[PDB]
This record gives sequence, C-alpha cells and structure tokens, in this order.
Amino acid sequence: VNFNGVKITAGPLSTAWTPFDRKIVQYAGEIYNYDFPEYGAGQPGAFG
Amino acid sequence: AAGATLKGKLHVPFLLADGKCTVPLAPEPMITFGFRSVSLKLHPKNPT
Repeated sequence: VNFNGVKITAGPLSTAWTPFDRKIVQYAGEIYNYDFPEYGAGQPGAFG
Repeated sequence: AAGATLKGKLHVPFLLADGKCTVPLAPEPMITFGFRSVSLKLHPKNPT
C-alpha cells in the first residue's frame, strides 16, 4: 500500500495456523469441523 | 336394603378376547461382517 510516498508491505508468517480443519460443514451461519463422507460413501443415519 | 336381599347377576360385556394386531417393523439393520464378529448399525424409529 502507498499513502503519500510511503510503501508499506505486511506479512508473511502469521504462525501458519488455522482453526478450520480440512473438512467443514456450514449450517445456519454456524461452522463445524465434521468428517463428512465423500459423494457416494454416505450411509443411512449419518450426515450424507 | 333390609326388606329382602333379592339378588341376581348380569353379564359384563366387553371381555378381553384374542385377535391379530399390527405392530411396527423396525428399520433394517446394517450387518457388517468381520472375522469371527458381527457388527450392527442400528437406527430405531422407536424404542426397540
């Protein structure tokens, strides 16, 4: 970014962390880390 | 009364007789085999 002759550059390496696990489920604005099965491995009585 | 205990009997209807009645059939179980072991995934519609 540039304001009045300055040039500012931020990052990287903000500890490389995330809460968001590899598998995410979204419902009613709420987010959950569920191990959802792939398209064609879903069993009855389970999410999918 | 005290004049005369002129007594008699009358029948109770609506007795308790046999008959056939219709009972639910539970949701089908998923029987995953295994070496000298059965595994059962169960998903009851009602207390079974």
